[PDB]
Amino acid sequence: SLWGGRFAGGPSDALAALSKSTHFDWVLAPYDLTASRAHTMVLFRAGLLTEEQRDGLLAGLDSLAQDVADGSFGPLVTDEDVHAALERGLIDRVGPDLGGRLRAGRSRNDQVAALFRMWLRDAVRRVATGVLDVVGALAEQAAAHPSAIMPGKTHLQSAQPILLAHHLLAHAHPLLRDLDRIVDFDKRAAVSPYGSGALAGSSLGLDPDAIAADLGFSAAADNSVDATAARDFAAEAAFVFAMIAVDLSRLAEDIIVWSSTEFGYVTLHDSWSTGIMPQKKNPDIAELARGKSGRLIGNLAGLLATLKAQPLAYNRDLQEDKEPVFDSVAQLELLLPAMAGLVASLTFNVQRMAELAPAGYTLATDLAEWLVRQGVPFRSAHEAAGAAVRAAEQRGVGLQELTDDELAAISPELTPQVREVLTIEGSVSARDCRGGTAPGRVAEQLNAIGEAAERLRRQLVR
Amino acid sequence: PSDALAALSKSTHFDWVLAPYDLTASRAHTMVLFRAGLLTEEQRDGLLAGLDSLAQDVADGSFGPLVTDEDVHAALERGLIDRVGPDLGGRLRAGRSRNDQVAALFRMWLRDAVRRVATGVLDVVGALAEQAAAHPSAIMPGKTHLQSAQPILLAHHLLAHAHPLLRDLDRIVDFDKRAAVSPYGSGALAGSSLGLDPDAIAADLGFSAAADNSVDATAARDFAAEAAFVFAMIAVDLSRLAEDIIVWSSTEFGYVTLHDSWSTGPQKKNPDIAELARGKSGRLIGNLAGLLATLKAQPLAYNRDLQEDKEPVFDSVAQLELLLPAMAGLVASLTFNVQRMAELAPAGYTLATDLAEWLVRQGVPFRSAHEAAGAAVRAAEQRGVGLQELTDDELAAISPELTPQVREVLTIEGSVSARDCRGGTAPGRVAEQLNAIGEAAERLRRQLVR
Amino acid sequence: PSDALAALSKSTHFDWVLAPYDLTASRAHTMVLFRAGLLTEEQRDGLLAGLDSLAQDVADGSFGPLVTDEDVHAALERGLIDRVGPDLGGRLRAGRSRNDQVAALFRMWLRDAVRRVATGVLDVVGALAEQAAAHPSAIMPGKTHLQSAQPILLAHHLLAHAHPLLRDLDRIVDFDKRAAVSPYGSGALAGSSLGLDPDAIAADLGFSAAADNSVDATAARDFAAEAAFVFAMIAVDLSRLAEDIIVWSSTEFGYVTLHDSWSTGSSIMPQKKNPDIAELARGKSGRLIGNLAGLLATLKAQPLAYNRDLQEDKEPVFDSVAQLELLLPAMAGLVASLTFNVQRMAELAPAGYTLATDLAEWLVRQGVPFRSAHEAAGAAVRAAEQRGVGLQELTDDELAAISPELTPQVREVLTIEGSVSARDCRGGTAPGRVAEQLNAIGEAAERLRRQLVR
Amino acid sequence: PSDALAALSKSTHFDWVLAPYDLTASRAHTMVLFRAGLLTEEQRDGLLAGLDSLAQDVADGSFGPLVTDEDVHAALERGLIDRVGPDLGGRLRAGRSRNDQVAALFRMWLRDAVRRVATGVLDVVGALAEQAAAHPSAIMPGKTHLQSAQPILLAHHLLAHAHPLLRDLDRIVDFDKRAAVSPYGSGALAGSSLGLDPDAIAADLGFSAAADNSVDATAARDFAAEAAFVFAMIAVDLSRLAEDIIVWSSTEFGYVTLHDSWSTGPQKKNPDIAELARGKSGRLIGNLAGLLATLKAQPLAYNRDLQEDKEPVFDSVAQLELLLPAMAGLVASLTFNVQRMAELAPAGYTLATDLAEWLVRQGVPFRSAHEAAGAAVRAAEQRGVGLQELTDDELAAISPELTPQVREVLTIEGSVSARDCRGGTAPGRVAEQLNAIGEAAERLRRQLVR
Repeated sequence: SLWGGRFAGGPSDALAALSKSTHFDWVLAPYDLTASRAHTMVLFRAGLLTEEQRDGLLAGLDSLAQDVADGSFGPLVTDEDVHAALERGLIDRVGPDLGGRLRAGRSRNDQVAALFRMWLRDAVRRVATGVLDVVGALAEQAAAHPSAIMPGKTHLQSAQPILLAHHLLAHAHPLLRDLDRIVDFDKRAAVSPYGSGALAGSSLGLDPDAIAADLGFSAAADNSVDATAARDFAAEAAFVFAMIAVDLSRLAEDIIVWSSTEFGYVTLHDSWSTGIMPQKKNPDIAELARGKSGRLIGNLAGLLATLKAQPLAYNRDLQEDKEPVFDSVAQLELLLPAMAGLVASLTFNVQRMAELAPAGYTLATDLAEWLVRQGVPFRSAHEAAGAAVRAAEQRGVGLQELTDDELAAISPELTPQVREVLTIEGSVSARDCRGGTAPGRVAEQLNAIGEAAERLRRQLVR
Repeated sequence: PSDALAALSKSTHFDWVLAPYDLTASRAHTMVLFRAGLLTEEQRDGLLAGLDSLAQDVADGSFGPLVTDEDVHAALERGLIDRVGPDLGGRLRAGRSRNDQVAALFRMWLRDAVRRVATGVLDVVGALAEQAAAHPSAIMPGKTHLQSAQPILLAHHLLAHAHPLLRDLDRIVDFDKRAAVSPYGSGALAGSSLGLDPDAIAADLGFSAAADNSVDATAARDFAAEAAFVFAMIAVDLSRLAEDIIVWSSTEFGYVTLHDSWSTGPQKKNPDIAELARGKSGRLIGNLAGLLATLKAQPLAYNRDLQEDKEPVFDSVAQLELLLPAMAGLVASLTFNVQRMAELAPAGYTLATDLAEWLVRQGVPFRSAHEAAGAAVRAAEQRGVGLQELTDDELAAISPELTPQVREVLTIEGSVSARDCRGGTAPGRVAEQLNAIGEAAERLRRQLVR
Repeated sequence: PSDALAALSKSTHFDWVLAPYDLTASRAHTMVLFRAGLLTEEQRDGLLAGLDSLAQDVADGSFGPLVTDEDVHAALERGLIDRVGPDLGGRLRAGRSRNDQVAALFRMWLRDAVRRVATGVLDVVGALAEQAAAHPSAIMPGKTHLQSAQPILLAHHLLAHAHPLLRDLDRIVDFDKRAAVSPYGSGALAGSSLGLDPDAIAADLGFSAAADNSVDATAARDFAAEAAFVFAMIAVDLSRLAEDIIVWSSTEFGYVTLHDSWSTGSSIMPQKKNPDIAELARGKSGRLIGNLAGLLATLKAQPLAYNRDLQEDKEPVFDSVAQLELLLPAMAGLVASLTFNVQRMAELAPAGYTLATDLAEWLVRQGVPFRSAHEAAGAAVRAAEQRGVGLQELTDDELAAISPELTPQVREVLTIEGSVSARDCRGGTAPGRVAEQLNAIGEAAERLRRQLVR
Repeated sequence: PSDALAALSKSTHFDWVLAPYDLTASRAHTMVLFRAGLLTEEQRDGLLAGLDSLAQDVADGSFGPLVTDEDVHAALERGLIDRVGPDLGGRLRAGRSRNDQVAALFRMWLRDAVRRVATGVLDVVGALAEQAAAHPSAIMPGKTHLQSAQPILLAHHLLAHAHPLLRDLDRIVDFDKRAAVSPYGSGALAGSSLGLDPDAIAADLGFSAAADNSVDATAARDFAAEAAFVFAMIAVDLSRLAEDIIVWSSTEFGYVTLHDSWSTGPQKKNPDIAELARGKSGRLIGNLAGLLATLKAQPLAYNRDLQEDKEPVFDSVAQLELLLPAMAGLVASLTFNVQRMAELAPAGYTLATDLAEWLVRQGVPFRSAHEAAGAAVRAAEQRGVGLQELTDDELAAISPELTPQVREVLTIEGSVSARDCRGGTAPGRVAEQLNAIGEAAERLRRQLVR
């Protein structure tokens, strides 16, 4: 027998080898046992098992579950999958006779779909926990360094000075939206296929709504062919995982560049890096995060390509649904606490960041801006700024060092009050609308992040 | 600027589609400047006048991008100057930024675009629901592995293609909540130093909220990746429908006859539209894989790579805007050969399963239920009849529990009726299912409108 | 090292496959040191015997990674030091660098891997050729758009799946040429400062040449992306063959019967067969396209030189190979054991008056203008439908009534056998051509395995 | 044909680039018909002159597609008939077939396109070589993990981006041999029954050989996939160079200064070309992934899904045609800040490695060589000096093996000079490597021609 399908003789060596999934699907075991208990209650509530038969199966399953859990029951070298292994194990405990009675009204197709969903619902919550740990590490670094100012980058060129905290937090928001995506995903994942049978619906008079409720689902499927055939929930999980990986790679890239000798923004901790003197530390975790995001994009693209153009209903190609998702989850289970530890382990050189923030006359922008809100038109504000730069460049000073003689000599509009934005402190203070980098704003942002995170966590718990 | 740099950075051949939104953004900004007290009641009106002149000329086709123009914004500023002069039109340049503009404009576009895609998806759902409703009684082989398992209602099968599409609309609805956050007021990356109100501006421009972090608002493109994901998902779902139609339409199956206006071509008809749907779904997977690859490992904040956000998303939308009405029309146009499907539904003794499951229901242990069923096939093979054509004694000779009452499931009508739990193929369940699709579709439509 | 860092960087669960290659690189590095005069004859022989001992225990699986080993290389260093002491073992570390070693081992591994894949491909091609040779004269409908077009030889359809596979073998040959460049001697980035000879080392290790640039040699992975690509291409070609088989094996088509040992049947009907292998092929082609796309995404935008990201080059390529090593013999056995229902196929070949085309082509060949020829073919079809008859059963009086040009000579193409025989240019389905084609495939295959051997 | 079908099948907005090849095929076919004795000399020459005139009108823009033209082939049938009339026009339809012709045009177009890309690739390699030849002495930090490792010649780093591009050129050469097989004469699927010579036609059209199987020739698109891969591989190689340039030009590295004509812009210059290169490599990866997804699981022979082969490859080519001259120019325009690079090259006591390695060369066991270098660093860090400034006494204190001769590797120049095996950064090896790049590039160029 192979996947409950039958042979006059037996499968060829090469087919037996191709069919095997026990080296990755064993993590489905506990869910499979759960489903079996529920199917026992189904056959009972359908008057298909006596009280002792039901008790006989339930004790069989408990024993089996204990043995699976302690690692003393495993697959033989001949089981194609966890389902065949578990059937064999139950029959060992309860006899061909009683074990066989459980097989009645069972189909592999709705079973496999349901178990994958149950496992996914736990997996996205483990991933959610890792995401929250990274948001947490970012938010605690932001709270620990609420006044450091660094050059804000666009195209890796210095633009406006920003709070380091504001930059850190900018990495948390995509992570919060990924949690929001996990919440939205869970509602679609929470639909049970049990009762769908092979494709056409169960002919035992079972109740798909009750079984759903038994297993943690929020509802039962509306269409048995769809329930057994479709894998868009796996595709959606794969997308959310790739998205998380991509968001981590963006942070990973910052840390990598921040860590270079030339930037010197951060010093890596010895426990969270590898590796000329002790001054040479490699951001290996950040580099792995970068590389693994590629892999998770690949899992997603492969999964979609596997789903494409498949006719209804169940096909054996759908055996390929699990490994890419399992891989994505496993990588993120490794990556998320490594990245959270990395972020938390970081030491920032704020003197280095403060000396770079105003380089190449970036505050000229703040000058021009200041002038615009006096009432100077854009062209004149920007001519005056260019001039003040030229002046400071020829005099070899910073824009702030310019005397009032010179300020007035560039434009009568340039009151000495402009100096309040000609320092990095002052520049950053001016940016005080919602989302801006001013201290008052970033403090409220960090707070809103704590709330959204607790709100998202509570939405997942249900 | 070198010719090569200029050639590489021209975007007008795809971004012109953003022109209506830029004008709307320009109107809002005129208001921002006025409320900031940087425009007189008079200046404001001149600018608002000029933007309507530019708008009408844009919707006319009379104002167009010049080969000289780098992008849509350049063209429109030039076009504004040529309606209010360098003095006034230049006053608008005050307190504005490319980085937040571009993110905002794309989100506004996408929010219109997912609604057009939503409309097309609803068309395909209605087409499938209509064909299901028009075929209350047609029964077909239910396939796994392209092999006949249980008989199903054609309606049940068609509806199985409507449900993924409804989940896609549900995805669009969830996507729209994240898309509806405005970056306007973020400036280049650090936040505006005017005293504007991003909240007011968000409401003006049609968003539900303003962004919480100016760096994030200008650097992130995950809304674009999520859009690309939904489009790729819709296309993958259409490709499964496309594959069914292609196979059904083959000479050997003959389940459907294609309409001459919806095929090409003796009585040889090609399912061209379904073929294109299959092929295009790969292209949409590609757009998505490419876009995530583009976003990967970019440092903050804005980088010019993020300009590569627009084209794969534009392409996916444009493809679906063609594919959805064509698929909807292909589905509505099919003629199902109901007699052909009905004669195939019980072939290869598929009803042996229904016999085995009837026995299980009677109390018979699973292993002997199957032996009986296999034995029943054997008896019928020898005789060359079908299962229901077995005499009572023959039946009893296979098992005592095999009473004459088993015949209620040995026709395809009987088989299909026995599957009457939620989601099953029984006419009564399928009628409720069909009805619930309509209600689900109206609920999702109403959510997008709001 | 934190627990999270160590879990993240552990590769021994996949990289163990490089162990025998690492051992080979150690024997070669031993020689390098001896040739530079950094080892005595006795030390050299103690290291070589230490490595032989370790090769034995690796080969019998008695030596294995510890939970504590970062990767295969660390494990092998530990194992050697266990067998020759810290004293001697330490001497081998001299002049050693991880960056060039890792690139070299992966390339050595790939060169063996593509050769196992090529063998797998040659078996599928052999299974297709054997089936073609076994049915030299069976005719089937030719499909475009899953619609019956011109009749073709079954053999011509089967061989059509052999050609992309021969192109994939040709690509393995091209790939091998670029893969056979040794990075050994490039050090961490900048080149070795020992006086070692990279070209000597290359040859010890079975390479054809040594890298021209130390930074490129350590940092580049376009050789792994090319392998991944060739693997995806093979899987895509298999998937097209798989799709044919899936459709052919349906009830409605009934072109093939699946062999009992190569497909699952129904619980009740062991002989009502699902084409599981073909479906898994189709499904696995997605996975291999994803391996490729991911790997290229991994390589994208990496600054030079080496970065830890490049460690991610291995697993997608290992996965692709592993999948094909399972799939290729599955597919070969599946194709070799198919039963073709040649009678069903020949009854369907002239379905829907497909032979009307051959009639139109015949007229155009006599000088009849295109549009006239088709008007004539459509008339022959209507006459034939109206009279419940096949085109060839229209009498001379009826043919001549459609057109004076339609002489009884036209009947040479109103038979499927005659339709097939008229398509006799190179690449056509005529039996003479197909027989030559079948000969050339065998010679092309022999040519390609000779090329791999070198 | 319905509106939705018409809009979906319409290919003229991207297939127009195939017109010159379609006309070439039409000339070839006029000759086939002539050799089959279905054209008189005068009919042949009327068509050839018709085709020449149409070709000229196509080249100058005076003949274009109408909204009504399904595809390029239909637009050209229209235009031919306008020029030579319906009657001579219609003789050309005889014996021709869409499926073998579309595969042929695409191949012909690809083989020209890979040559244009190759020319772009040679330009970047040329720009890299020229910058390397212009810097025979500049030394920089060699990076791993973006951390300073061994000093390397700047030329050695620059040439490291040339080698992947030569391998891509080599991939193009290999690709071209497979692309160079003609499918013309395969008919729709089964072979032509016209008694034509496919080898003669192949020569006419510019191919090296004719297909061996009509079904494969008309169905298979692995040549498109292979081209897509080479293009994505070039884009990926460009993105690594782009990434280097983006990092080098940040204020913090200061390794290069950008040229005003090759960047956008206080005195802040953005490396836009480099950023666009990086973002477009994602797009090209996506084109490849999508195309392979389109090809996956397609039954033989021709299916309309295969029309989707073209746009991903056209896009890939178009993008590389803009990017390559822009990257070549960008590289040629850089100013390298050699003093900044030289000052960073020894930083963090990276020469400790060279010290240790020198000790190993002497005979010192690896672990001792290392503890010695660790000691030397400690000594110099306390004193605030470079390794080179440690006196003969303090060197002998650390180790008797550590004689004054060691100072030959404690300058960056000395460090770099010791790396003198093939492929190493020693000035004499790099000069040989540069010369070999010229030879390889010319050898490859020649393989591509004719």
